[PDB]
Amino acid sequence: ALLSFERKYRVRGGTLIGGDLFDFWVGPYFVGFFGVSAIFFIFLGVSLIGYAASQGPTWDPFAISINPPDLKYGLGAAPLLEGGFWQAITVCALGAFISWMLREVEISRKLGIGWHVPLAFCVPIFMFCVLQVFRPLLLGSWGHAFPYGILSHLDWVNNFGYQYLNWHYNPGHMSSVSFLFVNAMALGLHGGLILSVANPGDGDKVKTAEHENQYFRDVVGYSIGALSIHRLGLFLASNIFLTGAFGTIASGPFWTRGWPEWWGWWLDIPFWS
Amino acid sequence: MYHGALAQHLDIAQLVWYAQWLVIWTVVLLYLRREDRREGYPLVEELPYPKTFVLPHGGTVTVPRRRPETRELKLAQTDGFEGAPLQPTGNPLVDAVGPASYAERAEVVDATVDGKAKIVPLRVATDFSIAEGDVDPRGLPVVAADGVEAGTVTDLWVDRSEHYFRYLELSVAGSARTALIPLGFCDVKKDKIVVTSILSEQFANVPRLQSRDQITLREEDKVSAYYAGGLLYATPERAESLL
Amino acid sequence: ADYQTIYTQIQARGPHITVSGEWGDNDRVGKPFYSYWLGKIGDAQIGPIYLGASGIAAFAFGSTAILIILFNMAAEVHFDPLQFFRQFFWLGLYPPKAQYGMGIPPLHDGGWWLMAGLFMTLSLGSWWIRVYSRARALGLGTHIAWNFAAAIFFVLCIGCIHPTLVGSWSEGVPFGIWPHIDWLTAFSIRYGNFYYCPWHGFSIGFAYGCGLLFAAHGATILAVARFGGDREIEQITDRGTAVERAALFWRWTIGFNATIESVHRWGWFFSLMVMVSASVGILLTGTFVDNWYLWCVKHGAAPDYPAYLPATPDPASLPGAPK
Amino acid sequence: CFEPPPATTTQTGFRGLSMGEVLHPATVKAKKERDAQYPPALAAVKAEGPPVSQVYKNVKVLGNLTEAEFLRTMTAITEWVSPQEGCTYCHDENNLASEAKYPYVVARRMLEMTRAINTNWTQHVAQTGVTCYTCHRGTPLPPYVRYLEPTLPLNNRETPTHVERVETRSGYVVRLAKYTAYSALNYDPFTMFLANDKRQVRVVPQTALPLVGVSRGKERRPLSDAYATFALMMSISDSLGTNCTFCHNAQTFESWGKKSTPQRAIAWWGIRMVRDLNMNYLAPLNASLPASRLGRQGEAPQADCRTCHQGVTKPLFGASRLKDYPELGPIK
Ligand code: BCL
Ligand code: BCL
Ligand code: BCL
Ligand SMILES: C/C=C1/c2cc3[nH]c4c(c3C)C(=O)[C@H](C(=O)OC)c4c3nc(cc4[nH]c(cc(n2)[C@@H]1C)c(C(C)=O)c4C)[C@@H](C)[C@@H]3CCC(=O)OC/C=C(\C)CCC[C@H](C)CCC[C@H](C)CCCC(C)C
Ligand SMILES: CC(C)=CCC/C(C)=C/CC/C(C)=C/CC/C(C)=C/CC/C(C)=C/CC/C(C)=C/CC/C(C)=C/CC1=C(C)C(=O)c2ccccc2C1=O
Ligand code: HEC
Ligand code: HEC
Ligand code: HEC
Ligand SMILES: CC(C)=CCC/C(C)=C/C=C\C(C)=C\C=C\C(C)=C\C=C/C=C(C)/C=C/C=C(\C)CC/C=C(\C)CCCC(C)C
Repeated sequence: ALLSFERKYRVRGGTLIGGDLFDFWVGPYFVGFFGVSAIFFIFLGVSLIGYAASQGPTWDPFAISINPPDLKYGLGAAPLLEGGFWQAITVCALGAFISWMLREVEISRKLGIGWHVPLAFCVPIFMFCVLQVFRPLLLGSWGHAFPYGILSHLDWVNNFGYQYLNWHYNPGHMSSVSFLFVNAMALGLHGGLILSVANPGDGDKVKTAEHENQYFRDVVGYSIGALSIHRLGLFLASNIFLTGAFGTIASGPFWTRGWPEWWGWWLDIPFWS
Repeated sequence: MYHGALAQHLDIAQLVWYAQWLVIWTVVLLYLRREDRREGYPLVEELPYPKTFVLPHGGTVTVPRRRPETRELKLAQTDGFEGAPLQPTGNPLVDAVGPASYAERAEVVDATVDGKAKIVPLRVATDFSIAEGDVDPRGLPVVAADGVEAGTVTDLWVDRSEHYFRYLELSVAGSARTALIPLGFCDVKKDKIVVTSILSEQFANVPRLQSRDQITLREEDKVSAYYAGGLLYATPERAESLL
Repeated sequence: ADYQTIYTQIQARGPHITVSGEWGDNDRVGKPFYSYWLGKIGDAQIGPIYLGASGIAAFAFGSTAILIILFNMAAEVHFDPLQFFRQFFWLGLYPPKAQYGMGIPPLHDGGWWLMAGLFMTLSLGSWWIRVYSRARALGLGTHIAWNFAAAIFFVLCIGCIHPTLVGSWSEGVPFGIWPHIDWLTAFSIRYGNFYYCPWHGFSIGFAYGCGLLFAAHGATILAVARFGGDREIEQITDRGTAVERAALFWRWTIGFNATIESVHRWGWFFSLMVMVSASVGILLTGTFVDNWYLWCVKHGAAPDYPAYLPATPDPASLPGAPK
Repeated sequence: CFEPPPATTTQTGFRGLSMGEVLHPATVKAKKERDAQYPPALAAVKAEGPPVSQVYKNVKVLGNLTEAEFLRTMTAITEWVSPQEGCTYCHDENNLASEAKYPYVVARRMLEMTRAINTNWTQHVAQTGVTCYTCHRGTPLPPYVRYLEPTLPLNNRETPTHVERVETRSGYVVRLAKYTAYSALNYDPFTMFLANDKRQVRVVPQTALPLVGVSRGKERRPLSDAYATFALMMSISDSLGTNCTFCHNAQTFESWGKKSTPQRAIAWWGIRMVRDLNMNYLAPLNASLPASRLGRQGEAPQADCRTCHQGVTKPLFGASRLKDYPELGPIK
């Protein structure tokens, strides 16, 4: 049940709320107050999805879809089958996410480590809210949010982009993509480096922190450092959504034309027009 | 006729889809998840055959470790339930339980690529210094969580392999000794080093080094763990609910 | 809070270290210098850099490609400097617009594009030798080289392998900021919506997956920096409490965990698979699938929706409609 | 750089597809005011009398009108085309039957064009229709025309910069860009698709797998065609002041039925109409218009979607004079 080095860490404490009440483990999983609330929201969310899905025309995983209301319902309530289920599931999603995050904070505290991971987890939660809450509020209707379905949510992303003619020219998108690319590249470099040092091949000696920095100084004339690559990695990943958010929320509320035309601020300066 | 068409209503893209899923799950479940089990197994209270590393400075290691000795835990179970938390039977910082826990790392000095001691004070590393513009903490007071002066900084310990300071060394006030503190537990100001992890009195029991001018991997673990334990155990309120 | 995880409070300075490689020690060039501000969020030392024949070859081949591209761009604005600088994003070097199949196209309609591509490919190959040989010179595994190889391979797929398989250089990617962007849409449209290509989805999951993993891994190491978790090679060979706590944070959260070594295998794998997935998708595109949406429709996967506005018959199918 | 909220949004597809219009009220306001300049219908006149085919000497198209009805049409035409110049734009002041001025002969052909549009192309213009005003907007030269090469500004009432001038070769990429909603697509969709019926706008297969005999080497269309189609569609989008989801569910551009809006079918008829106008009425006018009206390849100015629509999905937001001038069509 326990890892070979686990027992000494299994002490009480580190909770935000509850005290000893929920301070226990179920198998490997820690519980805590937010474990209880997480399970609650998950159970409620999954139940609603099942009930809503049974009312639809298919049980095929790719084809099932739970969609928001028509635009005309605005920010109000909608009939259960005409967007109400979507509204409830959204609430459950947010509750589960925030619960999950806070649980991680309790686990960090118990372990005597920093809260870096739950803080990092606030980023994707934040982006979800930009898509499903903040942008729809600014546009005035929940119906602008994306639907819950494996293939259907892709169709939303697709049409949304084309509403602005060519979404590739969206400047917040350009930043978002750049960070997606550079992060995935940096993970490959970093992962590859650490493995290359610990697995030199044949029966050769494991190499060193000195070798790490020499490799990258040789290849590119600079090595960022062992700790620093972990700060950088977190920064690059986070900025996929931190910068992306600007391009998403701008589209509609602050810009209604196609994105290429936005670049007229540069192209149409009188002196070189 | 169509390119990629096969017998039945079957086509080549379709076949590659099953192959793709097969490869991915084979790698994940039959390799990556087995590599995940090289530490912490077998569990107590599927495994790969052992991996052996040839060390850079002589000797080898095969993981996971089997230690010739094991430590006696000053912990009491809070209940008979399988998943119940444990409870310290003494002083958890000195007894090293919970977030005060340290690992049985080798009692060997971490080495540079050329075989010298890696983590050393500047009194030994005389070719190293602090970068122009940054605070030199030597001679500054160390102020503990209770706002009491716990000691005075006497040296910095530098990692000679990465060029990175990792500990301050301070004379412990009224205890005729010096203790190391990881720089992560220091908030470096111009006139003081602020340490909120432990109270002033608790500096007295920081794990001591066997030699004054070097430190082993296990000693580094012991030292770091002590302050971490303070985050939960420095005062009685820290083990309780925040709200 | 751990202030060290934000920035280096006290920077150290030292004699610069040089680890000898099996060859090329004498081909390291430059006087290292130290940037205070860079030193706060990384190592302060910039330089020296290794030269070597393959690095040199890379610069020569690569600079040639770039020179061909830039010169053709400048011609597109009739060598007006002001307009070049203004219109830069819109300028480009295009693959053949006419169908000449696999015949080497005229210089004015695809030939310069093909030439720049040849030199770029030589540049990439040369840099790969550098990345591979440096590792061997320093007695390191070739993990980075093989990851790099997959990225190069993906580039070759969209650049010349797919064009060769469908038999037309017109399908290649143009050089240029907006023009290489424009190709993305043209290619997706032509082959029936790339959202319906499963390998596009695999690639995306892994690309998003690298985001997840570096956020999680980077954050985790910062969170155990207090115990020197950043010293990961010796944490592999001699488990410290840093990586015990790291493993347990994840075990207690998701019910299972990695090791400090194996998490890097996960990251390396995810990275690799963004490119391996993409490549296979491109190789199937045009060759054995002409419309990914209709391929999904064929296999019953595509979602369908009720009409909102009334269904619209294709007027091209109507009786007596013009051609 | 940016436009303030709130935004006008419509829904043109099933909820949760994000299909629909996204509009800026201030822009819509300006265009509504500009289009509201359409002169109201002239008052009705006496229905009884001889036909002008008897009364007048050189009436060829409107011969069946009474004198009153006919002169009403002359007044309307003048308002719509040459209000500042008056009757003598087209007429010899001292002989109204003379065709001595080039505008006269062009105008007759334009009467024929207009009647053809409202009779033969109701699949596009419906009961709204077009009058001279729809294109001309009160000037002899319509503000939005095309030549056989990209020109700027799109509105010919505006003064061009040096770089915008068609003679300045360094400005070509921008003249291309501003006709495709600022994209860098290196294709002129007007000459490629709208001047004539030579090219096929459709580029996506209607089969899942590649059909043998059309899918390898010189059997294939070049991918350029897919760029060129996209260029036409950026141009169409901008010329109607809309986006793709007004006509397509982007899920499948190439599909009709529930994947296209009624507007897409109307647009299809519009492309056929434009091609008829250009090939059969407008292009041949180069023989009748003076050198100073012709482009650098001797071409008469020609029509695209913008010519009528001028940034709005319906020209003049659907304003009509159809009932007021039956003599402009539909013709029995
Ligand atoms: C024609 C269509 C468009 C297009 C339309 C859009 C639109 C619209 C948007 C984007 C956005 C983005 N696009 Mg795009 N995009 C296009 C082309 C591209 C290309 C390319 C190669 O051409 C790339 C690389 C990208 C990449 C990207 C991303 C970097 C960016 C952010 C995605 C996101 O918000 O995820 C969000 C992910 C989440 C919110 C996940 C939340 C996860 C939560 C916290 C956890 C869930 C738990 C789970 C349910 C647990 C299950 C339990 C199991 C046990 C696991 N796009 C084309 C041009 N793109 C977004 C953006 O930022 O714009 C600037 C955006 O809004
Ligand atoms: C603005 C941008 C878009 C968007 C654009 C795209 C595009 C483009 C693509 C995807 C794809 C995916 N998206 Mg998405 N997606 C968005 C927001 C989400 C949200 C959310 C909570 O907001 C979720 C849960 C997902 C989930 C998914 C997966 C089904 C799939 C793979 C992602 C992946 O591996 O990530 C990294 C995470 C991991 C590797 C860990 C494993 C995570 C597993 C796979 C999640 C399964 C969730 C499943 C749907 C069940 C839901 C919960 C049920 C109640 C049980 N998307 C936003 C709205 N998404 C890809 C696909 O193949 O679509 C089918 C794809 O190509
Ligand atoms: C309208 C347009 C389309 C679209 C069209 C395409 C097309 C076409 C392709 C993709 C591909 C992909 N798309 Mg897409 N994509 C769209 C929407 C999305 C969305 C979204 C949220 O909507 C997402 C997340 C994505 C995501 C992705 C990527 C994950 C994926 C791989 C590309 C990549 O990583 O290249 C980034 C990495 C590289 C380019 C590698 C470069 C490596 C080399 C070694 C670097 C050399 C640098 C050197 C110094 C340069 C020298 C040059 C000099 C001249 C000498 N797409 C929409 C639907 N997308 C690719 C794919 O997977 O196809 C199956 C692909 O071919
Ligand atoms: C830049 C930031 C990056 C980032 C970062 C981090 N990511 C983290 C952490 C960090 C730091 C963790 O700490 C945490 C974790 O534990 O690591 C394993 C986590 C996690 N990342 C997951 C998914 C994930 N990350 C995505 C994106 C990024 N991650 C970006 C790139 C995406 C994309 C791209 O789609 C996905 C799908 C889960 C595996 C996990 C949450 C489990 C959970 O919170 O449990 C609680 C919630 C549940 C168990 C399910 C709730 C059911 C609801 C009520 C009903 C469903 C409704 C739903 C809306 C339907 C949608 C269907 C439709 C779309 C088809
Ligand atoms: C039964 C019940 C109701 C119990 C109640 C208690 C409770 C709250 C239970 C939770 C039940 C739930 C909801 C479980 C679901 C958990 C989830 C979300 C599982 C999804 C697994 C997925 C998809 C993970 C994606 C990330 C991924 C590919 C991980 C594989 C690689 C790993 C394991 C990375 C994690 C990892 C990282 C990132 C390190 O840096 C690190 C450093 C040093 C040592 C170890 C590690 C380590 O393990
Ligand atoms: C073009 C822009 C015109 C303007 C402005 C006016 N007229 Fe016109 N007129 C025009 C044409 C092309 C024709 C011939 C049409 C046909 O049916 O064959 C005419 C014809 C007349 C006539 C008939 C004269 C005859 O042939 O005997 C008259 C009397 C006439 N026009 C009068 C007229 C007046 C009074 C105008 C302004 C006040 C006017 N026209 C403007 C073309 C154009
Ligand atoms: C577009 C859809 C049009 C409609 C409907 C009508 N006209 Fe037109 N006209 C149009 C173009 C693109 C052009 C060529 C540009 C030009 O000005 O030469 C024309 C031309 C004429 C002219 C000649 C103008 C000149 O250059 O001196 C005249 C006199 C004219 N058009 C008159 C006219 C009338 C009377 C119409 C309806 C009754 C009419 N036009 C319809 C475009 C379009
Ligand atoms: C009508 C109001 C439309 C708008 C706005 C846009 N499009 Fe369109 N598109 C439309 C029609 C009538 C046609 C068919 C032309 C024909 O001759 O039948 C098209 C065609 C396309 C295609 C090609 C379809 C094919 O089968 O090959 C694509 C890929 C396409 N359109 C895309 C598209 C985009 C991206 C748009 C906005 C940015 C867009 N179209 C606008 C009608 C209309
Ligand atoms: C000053 C600084 C330091 C550098 C400047 C960088 C610079 C200004 C570059 C030039 C302008 C820019 C930014 C251009 C950008 C271009 C971009 C992003 C292009 C992107 C992708 C292009 C691709 C993938 C092209 C691929 C081409 C290929 C794979 C070709 C392959 C060819 C062959 C195999 C030829 C063999 C056949 C033989 C018979 C000829």
